[PDB]
Amino acid sequence: KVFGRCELAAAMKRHGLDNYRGYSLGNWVCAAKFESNFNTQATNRNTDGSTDYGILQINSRWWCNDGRTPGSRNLCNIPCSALLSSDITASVNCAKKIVSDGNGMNAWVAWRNRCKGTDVQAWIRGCRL
Ligand SMILES: [Cl-]
Ligand SMILES: [Cl-]
Ligand SMILES: [Cl-]
Ligand SMILES: [Cl-]
Ligand SMILES: [Cl-]
Ligand SMILES: [Cl-]
Ligand SMILES: [Cl-]
Ligand code: NA
Repeated sequence: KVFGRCELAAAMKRHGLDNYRGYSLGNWVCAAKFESNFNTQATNRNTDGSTDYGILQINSRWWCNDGRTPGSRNLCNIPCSALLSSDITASVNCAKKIVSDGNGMNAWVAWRNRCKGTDVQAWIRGCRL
């Protein structure tokens, strides 16, 4: 599923991401924009052989099981395929664990490089929330 901007903001809010670990909704929408362009089915292979999955490009090295990432963990206790669903529940629940891991949203390199410190509220501007 490719979400609209405000559609994703509302879904993220419904699932409790707004201000989770102190990160406003716009931070989450911005991260999703640059990780996946709001496409739940986005995947990307990393140089190390791990794969990133879904709207927030969650990596198989630590967070999900895809059966083809040697020496990896599955800390969200889910198949990586669950991160590609039109229902963002699995992605949100796993993102909550990731953002709680110690480095906040810096876990998402694209957030650090493209969202951090910017006017992230623009991502939810106009949205009925
Ligand atoms: Cl957009
Ligand atoms: Cl915001
Ligand atoms: Cl594996
Ligand atoms: Cl594990
Ligand atoms: Cl699995
Ligand atoms: Cl959803
Ligand atoms: Cl933080
Ligand atoms: Na894994």
